[PDB]
Amino acid sequence: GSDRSRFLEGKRAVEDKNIGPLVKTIMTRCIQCTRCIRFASEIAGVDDLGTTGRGNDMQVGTYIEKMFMSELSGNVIDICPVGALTSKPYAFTARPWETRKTESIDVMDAVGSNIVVSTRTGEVMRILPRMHEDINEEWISDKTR
Amino acid sequence: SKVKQDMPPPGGYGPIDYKRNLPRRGLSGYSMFAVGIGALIFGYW
Amino acid sequence: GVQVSPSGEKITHTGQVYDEKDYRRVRFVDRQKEVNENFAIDLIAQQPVNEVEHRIIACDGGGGALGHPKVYINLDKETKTGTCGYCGLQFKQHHH
Amino acid sequence: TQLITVDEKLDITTLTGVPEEHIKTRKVRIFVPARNNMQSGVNNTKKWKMEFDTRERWENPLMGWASTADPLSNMVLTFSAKEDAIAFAEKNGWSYDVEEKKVPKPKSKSYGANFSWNKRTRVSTK
Amino acid sequence: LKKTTGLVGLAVCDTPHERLTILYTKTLDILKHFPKHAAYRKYTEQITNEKLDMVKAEPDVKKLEALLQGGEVEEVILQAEKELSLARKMLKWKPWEPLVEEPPANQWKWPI
Amino acid sequence: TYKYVNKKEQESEVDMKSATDNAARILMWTELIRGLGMTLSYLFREPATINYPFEKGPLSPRFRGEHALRRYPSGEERCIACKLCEAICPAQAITIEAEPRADGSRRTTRYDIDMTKCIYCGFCQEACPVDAIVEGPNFEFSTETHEELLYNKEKLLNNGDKWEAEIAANIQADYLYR
Amino acid sequence: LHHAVIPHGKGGRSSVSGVVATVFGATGFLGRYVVNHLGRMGSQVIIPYRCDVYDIMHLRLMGDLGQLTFLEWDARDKDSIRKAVQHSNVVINLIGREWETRNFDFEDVFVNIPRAIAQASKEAGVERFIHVSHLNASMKSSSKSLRSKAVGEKEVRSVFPEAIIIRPSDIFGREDRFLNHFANYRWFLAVPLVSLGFKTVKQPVYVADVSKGIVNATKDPDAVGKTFAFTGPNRYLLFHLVKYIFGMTHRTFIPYPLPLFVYSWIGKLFGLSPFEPWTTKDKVERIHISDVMPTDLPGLEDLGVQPTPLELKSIEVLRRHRTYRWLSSEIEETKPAKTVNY
Amino acid sequence: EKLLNIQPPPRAQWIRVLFGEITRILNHIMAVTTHALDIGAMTPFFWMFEEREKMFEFYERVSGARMHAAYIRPGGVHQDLPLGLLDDIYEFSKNFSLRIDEVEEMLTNNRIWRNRTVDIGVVTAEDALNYGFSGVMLRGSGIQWDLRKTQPYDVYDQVEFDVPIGSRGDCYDRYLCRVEEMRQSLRIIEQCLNKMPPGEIKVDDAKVSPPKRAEMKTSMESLIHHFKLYTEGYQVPPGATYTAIEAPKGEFGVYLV
Amino acid sequence: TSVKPIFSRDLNEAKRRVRELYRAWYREVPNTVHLMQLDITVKQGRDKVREMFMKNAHVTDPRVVDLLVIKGKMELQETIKVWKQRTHVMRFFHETETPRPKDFLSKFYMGHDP
Amino acid sequence: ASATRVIQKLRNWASGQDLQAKLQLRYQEIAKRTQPPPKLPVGPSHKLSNNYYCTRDGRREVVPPSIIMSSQKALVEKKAVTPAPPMKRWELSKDQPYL
Amino acid sequence: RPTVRPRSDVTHKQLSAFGEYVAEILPKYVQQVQVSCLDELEICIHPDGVIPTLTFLRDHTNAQFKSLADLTAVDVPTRQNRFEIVYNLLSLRFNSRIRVKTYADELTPIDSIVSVHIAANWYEREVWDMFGVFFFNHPDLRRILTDYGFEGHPFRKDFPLTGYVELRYDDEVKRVVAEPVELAQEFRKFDLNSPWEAFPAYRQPPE
Ligand SMILES: NC(=O)C1=CN([C@@H]2O[C@H](COP(=O)(O)OP(=O)(O)OC[C@H]3O[C@@H](n4cnc5c(N)ncnc54)[C@H](OP(=O)(O)O)[C@@H]3O)[C@@H](O)[C@H]2O)C=CC1
Ligand code: SF4
Ligand code: SF4
Ligand code: SF4
Ligand code: SF4
Ligand SMILES: [K+]
Ligand SMILES: [Zn+2]
Repeated sequence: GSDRSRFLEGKRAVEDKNIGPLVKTIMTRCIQCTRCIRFASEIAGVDDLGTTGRGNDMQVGTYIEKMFMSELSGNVIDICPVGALTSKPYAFTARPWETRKTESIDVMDAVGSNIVVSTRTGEVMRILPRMHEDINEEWISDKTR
Repeated sequence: SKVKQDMPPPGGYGPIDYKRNLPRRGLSGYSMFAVGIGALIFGYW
Repeated sequence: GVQVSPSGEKITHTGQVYDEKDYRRVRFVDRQKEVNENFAIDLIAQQPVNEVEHRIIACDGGGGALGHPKVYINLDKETKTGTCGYCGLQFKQHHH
Repeated sequence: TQLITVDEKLDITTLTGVPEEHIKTRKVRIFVPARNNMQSGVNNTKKWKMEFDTRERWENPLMGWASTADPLSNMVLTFSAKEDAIAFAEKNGWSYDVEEKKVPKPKSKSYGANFSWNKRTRVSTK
Repeated sequence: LKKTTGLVGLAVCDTPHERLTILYTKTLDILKHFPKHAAYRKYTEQITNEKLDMVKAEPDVKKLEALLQGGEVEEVILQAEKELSLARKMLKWKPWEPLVEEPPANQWKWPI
Repeated sequence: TYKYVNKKEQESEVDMKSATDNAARILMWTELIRGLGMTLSYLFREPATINYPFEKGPLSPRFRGEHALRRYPSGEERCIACKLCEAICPAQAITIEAEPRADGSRRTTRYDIDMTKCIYCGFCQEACPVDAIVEGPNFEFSTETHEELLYNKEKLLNNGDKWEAEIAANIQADYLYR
Repeated sequence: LHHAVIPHGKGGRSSVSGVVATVFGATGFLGRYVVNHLGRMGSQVIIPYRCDVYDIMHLRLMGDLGQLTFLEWDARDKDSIRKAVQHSNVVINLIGREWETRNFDFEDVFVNIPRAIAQASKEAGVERFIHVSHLNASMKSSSKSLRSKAVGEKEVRSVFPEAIIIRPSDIFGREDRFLNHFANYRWFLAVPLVSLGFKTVKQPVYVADVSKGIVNATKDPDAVGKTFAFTGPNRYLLFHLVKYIFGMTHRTFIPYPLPLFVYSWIGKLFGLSPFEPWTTKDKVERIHISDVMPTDLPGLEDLGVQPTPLELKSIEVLRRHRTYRWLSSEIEETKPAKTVNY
Repeated sequence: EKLLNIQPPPRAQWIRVLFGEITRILNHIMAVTTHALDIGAMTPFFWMFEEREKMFEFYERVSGARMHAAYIRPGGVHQDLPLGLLDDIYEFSKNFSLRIDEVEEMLTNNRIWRNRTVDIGVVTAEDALNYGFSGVMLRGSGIQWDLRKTQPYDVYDQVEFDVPIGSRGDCYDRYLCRVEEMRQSLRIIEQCLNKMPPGEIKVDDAKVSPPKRAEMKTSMESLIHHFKLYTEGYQVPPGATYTAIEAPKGEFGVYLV
Repeated sequence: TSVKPIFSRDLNEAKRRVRELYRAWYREVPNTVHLMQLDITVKQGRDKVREMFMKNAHVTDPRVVDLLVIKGKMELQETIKVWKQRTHVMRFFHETETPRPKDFLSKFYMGHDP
Repeated sequence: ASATRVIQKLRNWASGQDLQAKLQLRYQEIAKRTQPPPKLPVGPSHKLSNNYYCTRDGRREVVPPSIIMSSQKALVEKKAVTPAPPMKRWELSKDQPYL
Repeated sequence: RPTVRPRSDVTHKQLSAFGEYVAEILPKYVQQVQVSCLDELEICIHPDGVIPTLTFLRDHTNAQFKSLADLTAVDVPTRQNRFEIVYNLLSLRFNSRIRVKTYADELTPIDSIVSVHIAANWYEREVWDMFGVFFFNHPDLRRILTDYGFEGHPFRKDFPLTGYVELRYDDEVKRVVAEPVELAQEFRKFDLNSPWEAFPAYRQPPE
């Protein structure tokens, strides 16, 4: 991108949702990329997310007060490029430059999915998925996350 | 609101001496030797 | 508001008090454990809610560049006031 | 006249000055680091990292900081090739575990599958 | 006629035309022992021949220094005798030979 | 261009008057008497010494002193636990452990600055996006133990509450340059 | 165990060993070595002091960033003792004097203060109490200090029934009052020994050995009420010991038989001093009291400490007292003293 | 900057030259006065250290610190000058040559100082070149070399000054060279004060220099670049350079890879 | 296979250089103990020299043996001068630190270290 | 500045130079400590138009160094050259040669 | 463009011509000649030709580089010869700078150039002290910057930032003693690498 902004107007703002105790939604910073919608339709297959409205007012989420709680539901936190869908337990605790990454495997599931444990100062801060095309591809489940 | 910034005066700053400046003073050698010899002769007498 | 542990020492705004059997109170023996009396959570709880007219309100910290980055808060929910993320200021749409 | 035959394994651990504990009782890991799943960029892959096994990081009694006892904790070493990393580990005398590079599989991508006539790939939302 | 060179440790060195002449002729005579295909021989013969030509052309010290552009004429003399020493050392060596050994493939690759 | 510092142009020959002048310079110690006069003039000048604890040395509003954590005029802490001051800290002197507060705001639980490790460079105060961490004008905070210079969040907030009447005025006088 | 007392961390000087300990004689001579070992292994050391902060300045290092907490105390202030011992797993008692002052005598120093410290430790519920008595401080001894240490040993046993009681011999080391005392005998004409230094057997013990024994006692699963005898590996006659000391000093050696009656008179004359006395009657009595054979008591060997011999760790003490002529002499220039068995 | 292929703005370059000559005066004051202190005279040390205190006050006004003023940066200059700084620099520099004259009169013609420094530590020009001195010993031995004249970097190519040249290669000639370099630094300071240009303070590239704080708090790209420059920093394209600057003590070089 | 030597063609003259260095250290130990006021004896220092040679005595590469000889000569040179102090020459003995035990029971009782 | 005329005359004569003109204590000629607020200018590339970053991206103008010869890539009458033209001799200063 | 440096293609061409000159004068040793876009000439040679290359550049008439500016080493521990020894040379006569590179490993020394430049004495002492690169025929080659009893070469990539030992005063032995290092803070490494490439001009071909 460029190094400056020519935007001299007021920015839009979108009211937040209450999608669950795992995914915190600050939807003001969503860029309307429909990645969560495509994931929840194809991989998770719940068909609960979508776009309501038109134009600059187009919003992502559920039209109703819906509790989006399935297994494999932190992967929207993974695939959301902006911080619109963040992890509620991993709320404000660490930063990626802080976190040391150890590549390990998963228990409490006999799939044995590959994960990365993000620790910091001798304390486990986050569990991210790894990439193994023969076990878990790019994502993990909610219990292991 | 015009641009305000640390700038020199429009005519520029004044002259600044930078060369070595020594006063170049003192009596001549003949005068100092003469007054020393005169003090010597007066004291001897 | 500062509180006092049953051990006796004060409790900080992030409550971290040493236990009864914790040895790390000799560092306070013959000295003091200083706690900032002005708890920011209480100080921002006692701030009034700003009544504004528009659906979207812009927040600084109170100065053009002395405040925080200028954000926008959407006051569409009538049930709850919109709080700016940097300060703790709350805004409510004056819908009358 | 200037070439001699040496059939050793190029051991320099007596010259490196490392204590024998951090030579013998140490396990290095050779690996292409995994892609950070929070981002789609892949530039942090494609270089072979050598790291050490993590030791104890305990809590400082005074301040609560993370205290450590081993010096080879932040010892990320970068290599352009797996064989180069193996040779460096063997030369310094560390036991190594090397794991293969996990390239993503090439995938068939077609935009027209989202509007299929009979297959299940037809989406319900753009 | 020159009183000082201005550089400490550099002597005044009167009659510099004869000294430059004998240094350049010695450099040429020792360059005659190099192989004909030696690029060092070819280039050093060019340099020494043109400097000897201008030292024969110009009889005045100041104008000769202006033509040579190697600082003072005593600096030129010192450079000439150092070139003679290099010619002897490069006769002892044999730098015109092919490359002794190819480097490894990633030896000069940056960044890694 | 260039100039000589000790080279002389030609010579002034030998003359009886010049020889007598040089002889008087050597025998009568004229340059030594001149140096005596110079330091005598310095004796009769006025000294530049200030009475220290009563007359302090001059400073500037940009001065980097003791660290402090500031607050909004509402009383809310300015810091939002974003950690980029410790990211830019060239001495790794800051530790910014954090968690959501009871009201859900993004605040810090541990904000430690090791003043024995800090190099007093102001990178934290020029990196902070909300003007939370500042380097106020306090420099007379020398302690008798090493531990008292290991600041925590309570100490930094106390310094911010103590020096806010001066830090705010300095930032007011300075913020248009930065 | 409470979570902050778990011994996590390799080695020492930056780790936690869970040996939170209040050391009461830390400002003296054995106390500096005990505090050094505790701070080296990495431990919370509470030092109550009554001397100047300048006099405790040498203890301000050898601890890592708040692992050493200094606090004032008074020997007549039960509140000060209680606030010293109220956060401590282990209390180590090293209070002692070689003389009697106007305020504190031998009975108070070796009985009343250890009893008060043990009582406060018991009421605060500390886990271990190590108390340093003396070897051959049994009972009915010729000197008042040894009888007082025996009575205080009984009092500490009565109040704190599981107190470890460590009885070292005459401890030698740097800035001691045994080797330096015998080396400072050179400032007079001769060496006034009782019965020419014969029929008096000593086995001095090293400071590092005693401090290592104390640290191993405060970490040891055993020693929950036991009495240890900390002695050196070799027993020497007093004459041979003083002759070895003056041989290592390279000064001279002229002994002199002096009866104990007039030697106690001279000791009282020297002890009549408002400052720290050079010697006293109790000091010469403890000098001429022979050490007992440690038969059934455990010691450094089963506390895990190898007793370093005086012939090994003697040059680091007596090299000060040499002149310039003999300053650069090694161990082999002095023949070792004859070791008796008896 | 050479690795990044960017140039600081002209106002930043002129400020960098002005404070370069200020550092040169500071360093030559320190060198001459501490050399005289080691020889045995301390009054020039006290006088020129009062002057050095004034220049440290200039540093404390232009930045935070008196000494370790992290001010000159790859993005030109961190912050602009406060409004009275140029006038106060002029007021210092118009009186400064008198102080150099006082020290010059105290030391230069003094026969004790001459006996202590003349024909002491004589370095020939060829030996200085072979030993790689390269800073002040070259021009003390007579070698006409100064990086500000031969390989100019900032606006030194458009300031005017002279390079003092020794002729005996001894301590006295080096002392004279340092005093004359102080005088020429005063000359360059006058030229910089006259020709300070009205521009911006840092290179207007937000991917290298941090933006202004107002723009950071009001703009999205500015906040993103502020965040990334103060967490990760700018990526320098790969390559190696050797950059040499005529520091007051000599050729100060950085080999950056 | 086919490397360039630095001083020694094979292991024999490398061992010869090792013996020369050991002779020099063995001769220098008494002078070091006399000059620097060391607490140790002459026997202890020579045993320490033998211990260092033994802990380096498992390498069969002539270049590595030559480099060890060179570094030993440098250390011997700064011990011949008093560039090394009492602290520097007593750092070889590790008189302060407690050695970590070699048994699994002790290494299990304290620390999670192999 | 607050010195008598006799002391000023003594100082000037003893120093050999006029001291009241250039005395090293600052009294009133310095700037006021309280200054009016500034208004710093914006530099170039604040143009809001014709200001694409790809046209002023100096950081990505850097290219890898050009190989003149290589023992691998190349696998390999004319005049002798110099790294640069020889440096012209410095001119003596005209305001003060001091030679 | 006020934010981009000028190029000076004239001095780039001059340095290219001189690189051709040196490469054809010394084909026995020169392995690579490159000129950067910053107009700096680098000549990468075989380690056997350090003495002839440095002597030619010290006193050749057209190449008078009589002043040695810098002598350093760069540890790249992924190539076979892990040390790149770099000489930065200054020509006062022609007002130029050249860079000469050679390579070494832990067991392959390089001939010292003290006979060519005397500053190379201390510079090669520093290189040996910080990287363990031995230098043949060096007078009094020894440590110059490390502690007297220091073990290991700390500027290597595999050496830790904090080292292996630390010093403290011990009152029992009354000395300054060395212990294994135990940090109370544990220096936090930061992964400050963007997963997006910044310079497409340096994009390496895939393996
Ligand atoms: N040292 C030896 O040779 C032997 C010693 N012991 C015993 O071991 C113990 C420790 O030995 P050591 O180091 O030599 O003793 P010290 O002479 O060094 O004194 C020990 C400590 O006792 C403190 N102390 C003494 N009197 C009082 C008092 N009235 N009130 C408060 N504190 C007091 C001193 O504090 P301050 O400095 O403030 O006065 C000092 O810190 C003693 O009990 C001693 O009797 C046993 C056998 C041999
Ligand atoms: S993945 Fe994130 S940015 Fe994309 S549409 Fe969903 S919430 Fe918005
Ligand atoms: S970090 Fe990314 S998602 Fe978060 S506010 Fe900034 S640009 Fe938006
Ligand atoms: S002033 Fe600099 S060193 Fe100190 S805390 Fe701030 S960023 Fe860190
Ligand atoms: S002090 Fe400022 S920069 Fe540091 S974490 Fe808080 S808000 Fe961020
Ligand atoms: K996300
Ligand atoms: Zn706000």
